[PDB]
Amino acid sequence: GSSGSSGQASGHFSVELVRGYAGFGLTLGGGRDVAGDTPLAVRGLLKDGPAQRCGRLEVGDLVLHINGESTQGLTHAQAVERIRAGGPQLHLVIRRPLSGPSSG
Repeated sequence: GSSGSSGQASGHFSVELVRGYAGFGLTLGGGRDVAGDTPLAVRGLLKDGPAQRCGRLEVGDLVLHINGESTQGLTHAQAVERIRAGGPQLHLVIRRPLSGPSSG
């Protein structure tokens, strides 16, 4: 197709990890479910896992896309799939929300 061109203040970042052992040890909470519509966001981090170690992913992070694919139509089960099928390398688009730092 075409290489394309990206911006600088993209805002969103990608996540690169290496299959540690039988998965990445990353869990997601919420997402688009028939019992409710919620924005996909990391839930639990497999202790001593590739996700927690990296520190790039934390509980609460919001997911906008995955493996360069639009999740606007991918459910909690559809998203995970793309991840596993992604291959030996994981790629997820996470964009931290806009919040203020706690002060005393």
